[PDB]
Amino acid sequence: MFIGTIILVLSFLGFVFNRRNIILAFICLETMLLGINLILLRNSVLFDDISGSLFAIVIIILAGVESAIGLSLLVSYYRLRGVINSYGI
Amino acid sequence: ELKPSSAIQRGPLNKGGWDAPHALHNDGAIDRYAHWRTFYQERFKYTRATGKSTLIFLVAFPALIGYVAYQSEGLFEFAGKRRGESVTTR
Amino acid sequence: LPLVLISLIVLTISGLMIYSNDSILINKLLEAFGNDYNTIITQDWFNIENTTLLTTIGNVLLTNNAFILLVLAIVLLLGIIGPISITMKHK
Amino acid sequence: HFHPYNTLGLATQSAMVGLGAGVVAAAARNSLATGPRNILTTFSKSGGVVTIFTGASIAYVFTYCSAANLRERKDGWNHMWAGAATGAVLGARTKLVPAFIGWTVLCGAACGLFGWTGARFNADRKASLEQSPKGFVQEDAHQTFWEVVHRRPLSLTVEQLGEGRGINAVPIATATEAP
Amino acid sequence: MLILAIISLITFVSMSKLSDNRAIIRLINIYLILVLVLDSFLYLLFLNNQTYTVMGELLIFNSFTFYIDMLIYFIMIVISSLYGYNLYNNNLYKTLFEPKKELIILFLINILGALLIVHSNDFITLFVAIELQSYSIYLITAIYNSSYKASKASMLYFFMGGILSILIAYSINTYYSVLNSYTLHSLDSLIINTLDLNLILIALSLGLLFKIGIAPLHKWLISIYENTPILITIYISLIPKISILSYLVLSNISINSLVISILAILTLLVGSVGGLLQIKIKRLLAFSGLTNAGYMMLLLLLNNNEFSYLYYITQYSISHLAIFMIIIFSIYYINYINNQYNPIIYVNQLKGLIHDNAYLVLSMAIVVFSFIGIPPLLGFFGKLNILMSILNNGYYFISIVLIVASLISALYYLYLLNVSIQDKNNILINSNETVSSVLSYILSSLIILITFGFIYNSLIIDIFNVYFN
Amino acid sequence: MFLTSILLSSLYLFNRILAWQGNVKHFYLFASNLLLLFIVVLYINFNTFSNSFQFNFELFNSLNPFGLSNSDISNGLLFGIDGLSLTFILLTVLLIPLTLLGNWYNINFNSNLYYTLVLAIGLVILLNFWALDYISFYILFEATLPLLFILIHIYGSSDSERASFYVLMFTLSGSLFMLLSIVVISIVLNTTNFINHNLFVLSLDLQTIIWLGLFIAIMVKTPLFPIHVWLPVVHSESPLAGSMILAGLILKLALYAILRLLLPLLCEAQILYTPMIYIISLLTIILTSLATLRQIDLKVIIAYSSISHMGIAILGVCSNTSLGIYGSIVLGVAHGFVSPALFLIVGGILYDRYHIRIVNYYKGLTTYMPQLATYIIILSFANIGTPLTGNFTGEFLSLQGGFIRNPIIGGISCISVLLAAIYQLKLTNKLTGGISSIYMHRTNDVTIREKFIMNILIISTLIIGICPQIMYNLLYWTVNNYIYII
Ligand SMILES: CCCCCCCCCCC(CCCCCCCCCC)(CO[C@H]1O[C@@H](CO)[C@H](O[C@@H]2O[C@@H](CO)[C@H](O)[C@@H](O)[C@@H]2O)[C@@H](O)[C@@H]1O)CO[C@H]1O[C@@H](CO)[C@H](O[C@@H]2O[C@@H](CO)[C@H](O)[C@@H](O)[C@@H]2O)[C@@H](O)[C@H]1O
Ligand SMILES: CCCCC/C=C\C/C=C\CCCCCCCC(=O)O[C@H](COC(=O)CCCCCCCCCCCCCCC)COP(=O)([O-])OCC[N+](C)(C)C
Repeated sequence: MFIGTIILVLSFLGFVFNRRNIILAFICLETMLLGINLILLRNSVLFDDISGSLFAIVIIILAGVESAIGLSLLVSYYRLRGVINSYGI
Repeated sequence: ELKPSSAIQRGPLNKGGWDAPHALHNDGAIDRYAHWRTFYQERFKYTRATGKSTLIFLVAFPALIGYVAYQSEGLFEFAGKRRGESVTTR
Repeated sequence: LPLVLISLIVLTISGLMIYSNDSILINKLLEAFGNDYNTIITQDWFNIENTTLLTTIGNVLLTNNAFILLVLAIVLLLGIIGPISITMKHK
Repeated sequence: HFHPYNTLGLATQSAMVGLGAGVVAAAARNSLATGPRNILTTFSKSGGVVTIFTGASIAYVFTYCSAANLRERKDGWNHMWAGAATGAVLGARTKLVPAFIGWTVLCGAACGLFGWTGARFNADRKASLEQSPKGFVQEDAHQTFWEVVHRRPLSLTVEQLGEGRGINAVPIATATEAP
Repeated sequence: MLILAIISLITFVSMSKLSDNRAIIRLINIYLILVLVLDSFLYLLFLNNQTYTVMGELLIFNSFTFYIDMLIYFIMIVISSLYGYNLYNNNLYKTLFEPKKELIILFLINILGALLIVHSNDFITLFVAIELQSYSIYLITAIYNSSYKASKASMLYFFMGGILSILIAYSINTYYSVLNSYTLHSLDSLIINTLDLNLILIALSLGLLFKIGIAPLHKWLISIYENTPILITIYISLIPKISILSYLVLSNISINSLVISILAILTLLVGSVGGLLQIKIKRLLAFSGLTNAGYMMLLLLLNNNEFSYLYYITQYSISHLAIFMIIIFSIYYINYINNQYNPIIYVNQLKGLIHDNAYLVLSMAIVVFSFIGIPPLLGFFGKLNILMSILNNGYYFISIVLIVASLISALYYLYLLNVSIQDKNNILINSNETVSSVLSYILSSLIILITFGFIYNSLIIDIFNVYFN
Repeated sequence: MFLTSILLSSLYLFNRILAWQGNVKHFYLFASNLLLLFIVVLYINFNTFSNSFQFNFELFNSLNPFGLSNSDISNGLLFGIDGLSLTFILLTVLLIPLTLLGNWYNINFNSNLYYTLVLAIGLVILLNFWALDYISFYILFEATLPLLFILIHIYGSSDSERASFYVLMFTLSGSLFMLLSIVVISIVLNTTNFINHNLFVLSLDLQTIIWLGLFIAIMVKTPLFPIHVWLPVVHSESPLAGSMILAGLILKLALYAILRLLLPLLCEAQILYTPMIYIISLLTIILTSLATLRQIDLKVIIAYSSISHMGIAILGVCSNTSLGIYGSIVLGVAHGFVSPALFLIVGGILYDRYHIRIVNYYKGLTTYMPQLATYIIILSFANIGTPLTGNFTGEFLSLQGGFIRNPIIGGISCISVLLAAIYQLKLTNKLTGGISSIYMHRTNDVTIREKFIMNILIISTLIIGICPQIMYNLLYWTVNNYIYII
């Protein structure tokens, strides 16, 4: 549970403490979902069931469609502006 | 290019009626005096006089009435009476 | 830095708190690290066909949780409609 | 009955808690700000917050435990005196006397209103309608709180109200009877 | 029959042109009306609070959920009856309030996402349905792409909703780690005694609650509500609130919760004192959303909150809906129009509205008195029935702070009237064109519910008694 | 079918008088005047021999939401009268055509709005006194406040914004605590009712802490000492009708509500706690009748006069004695006569003529208005509590009842006869005497309608002052219904 908690906490503080660009926010958000998976899949193994793996194979998909949606949101934000700012939106 | 429509023809508002002639000459000194007295609270501040009055009439005077009212509660029973009988209860 | 040095300590220790069921708040943390014990693996001969993991996911998504796959269709549908909802500028 | 409080122990615990609250609030103030700031201006442009979180936390619980010890009971009044001390700490930041007196009166009244209801932000599980005997009584039971009866006993109302005003241990007409 | 609509209309909207969008929305409106009329006999299924678990311990169908399930279609008819129908037939009113091509798709995808939470039993239906509706708010926000504020708002809402979605998934995973099951009834009142669950169940609550505007994190939602156009925001202020609040109220996972009681008090404080010095109307209106969504963590602390909740939700939804429709009417009479997406921005702008017409201010007066709990109105008994449950179950300081919050809030509700009944200097003498008939009949009906719902109060209590007990 | 047909005819008659005539001043007068013919015939069929409630009706029952109901299960809104409840209806209904008349030749701008609002906030305070639940008393205890807010805001004199906010805010702020104390005894007793609650006792620890929520709710409505912030500054910017109906009707409501709500189920929580009521009533009589002396405005003086008499009245109610109850009722019925007549004098007549209410302009009213200076003097000397006026019968019996309960507080409170003479006669001899003022052109004499109002409000004091027994036939049960001296 160490590797999942560490990816979650450190990815979270990498989300919170940026002021430099917009993409570090996206990729820290994506590694938080990885960090939740790393805890869930080991609880599937140690309890001997698939149902944590059921929630895993569902949240893979929701992380995917999340990225598709949110990067179309960014292209909306970029079309009207000229250049995505350093400080943020 | 965003203007409320050309189809309004909006006009002026009257209250309607009769211009009553002035039965009173207003005095500027009395007017500004009264405007100073009614809105007195917007400029009130705490001084030693203000604090003395607020200490007496809000704190000391209800406490004195409280002492008199809660101590002398069911003492007096002046309904009939006689001579030498108890006038109080306690 | 002085907020990170607080939040590291607090968020890690609290993220290691809820795996325990006591009510002491120091025996809760010390059950996260006090696990150096080797699980014993027995052989049971009850399984006959190689239903591995992916077979069981395909059995549970399709029978026991068919509705989650079928709402999932709507989510992937939305992931197709959304970028065309935004990034097209029709006419 | 009750148990007296360790004023020094509870005060030094609250002093440590107020220290930690001042540190985490100064860390919050650095990062939620603008302009040139570094590691050392944590306590330079701090706005004086660690004194707030320290002084309120000492004064409230010291005055609370002292008032609960010298009165030898626990009710909402101890929260009134402790909130008066907290208003004294929070009133001294603005160096003016009628401000200060107002902080001490009003914060003490607000903390006394908090203490009188139960000194809890949540509820008490027991001693409320869903988990307390309510409705009428069934027999000659001692009428507890939340309950209604039809006629109280007179020996109980004379103990509660008094023996004065109009209330008497015998009703007035059968007290004046022909034999 | 949502998906029977969605699958059909998505093929129908794929081929229709940009001019056809109004009449598409008109079709969907009438469809939802007849789904409410011809299919509302399913109340008979429950008669004694009978609950069905459907799709195999996955959805949960009871009568609380049937009422929310009916409420959402009704308010969607009122919302879709706005985009279908012209306000006036002018050049301005065509270039204002234009519905996009994919908007009517995203509404019904959001209603699918909102209904699959109130009906939800499993955690995986919870997670998939909060995701479906969170995407739909990401895209209902951003569909007016050629707006600077709307694009910035959608990008903010994205990352904040993303953090709270991972916090919910962490809580779900953690409850799975301490107990093998996902369903909430694996609790069944023997776990909670012998098991420290308080931290998990609050973090599951606080994950949804912070998505709605629980007040340490209230600053981002007010910014999104002020930045979207004035018709996206009536929908995206109503829907996620009522959907997850009826989730968290149906499944009472945080009783006696001290964190919930603190944040309830903090909500009632900062909402009622945040709306005080504010000059923008959607702001004022969104903090009125905040205090009223903070008479909600209160009932969430309770046990058996299904008269207070449901009555107050349909109160709040009618009142909410009506006052947004009032300022959508009020934009014709104002003198200054900025910002095509968001035409009235300031509450200074609707001055002298009584001299323009008096009956729109009569309507505005009954709704603003219904927000502040004035007793012959329907909004009064909502606060009355919250207080018959707060005091019933031991929350006494909560009751005093509830009262003080209502009094501080009324101070900025009444600012709308203080502005709207004043002298204007430029009165209207004759309007050439008149407002659309059905779209003002909807507001007249929503008024007469508010002003005459105490008539049927007693019938509702008897009906309620039968069908939830 | 018949009573529906009456309504379908009367709404049509209203519609056609709206169509042909422009104002509905005449039809509002006709309706509010027929209310007298109705309520007097209700007074004829009133059985005085029964403590009982005679005329009972439930509205908004389950089985019949739109109208009357006869079922064995009742969850509607009860309504009825006896005695007490009926004297104040008779106070009301003979006053509302006088406020409806009171602004006859005055309004000139949206008159149909104004008279609708005035008649409506009169009908709501009729049904205040008809009500019988705790909620049906309460749902009309603030149906007034919307229409009072808008009647002060529009049609208020100047700086009517602040007065309108005060009449919402203070009344609401004290009213929510009344709602708390109603909620508590509606979840304990499960009955909102004015009939059964003599039977229900409560624990003294429960009865103690729900009396607070009603007492600091009537502290706002009859404005006692940490309140009466708002009373003069809602008067001083009100219009004419909304000042008469405020000071004659809205104030006596909490005099009625301390009888109806508090005294018969809070019986044991009061005798511990009457000597806080004596503190608060005395230092409203001592304090608010002493701040009257230094007042530049002319309507504000009659406002604080209303405070001082309503502070005398609630130490007659809270006496737990038999003369004080009847004395406070005759105060409430006589102050509601003498006081709106004074508001016709201050902002009624004199503000219509000269439009400024500062005292300093106004002297020498006798030389050009003799038959107004008479109405200055006899109506002032009626307010002080000269006998034979009906104010003295009430002041006398209430000071006597408050002398029974605690004689030191009655002896101190007896000074109110002096303190009520001081400011009223100081005002009367500033207005009445002196050379006719410089600032003041000579305007009309007091006209036929502003005499027709006045002589009604003067005879109706003098009849009570010559015979206060003309309403003992109603009240002699309610003199007994509220005594707990075992
Ligand atoms: C309308 C505006 C007025 C505002 C009033 C709000 C304040 C009301 C508070 C009073 C009340 C709530 C009742 C409220 C009901 C209506 C509320 C109405 C509106 C609410 C807005 C809270 O009572 C609290 O009072 C506090 C101080 O008084 C105490 O402080 C704290 O003290 C320390 C630990 O004790 C702490 O360590 C300390 O930290 C705190 O300081 C608390 O202990 C106590 O719980 C009383 O409830 C309780 O009363 C007691 C009898 O006393 C009853 O038990 C009885 O036992 C026998 C004795 O005969 C009999 O068998 C029987 O009689 C009954 O079984 C209970 O059943 C229970 O119900
Ligand atoms: C001919 C149609 C023409 C087109 C109209 C289109 C849409 C009309 C939509 C709504 C109109 C209002 C209907 C309200 C139904 C409430 C049912 C109910 O009280 O719910 C109760 C429980 O509620 C609650 O807990 C509390 C809800 C509190 C409501 C607060 C506001 C109420 C005051 C006004 C509402 C009543 C006004 C009546 C106007 C004549 C459950 O009972 P139920 O689920 O079996 O009732 C539905 C049966 N049904 C489907 C056949 C109708």
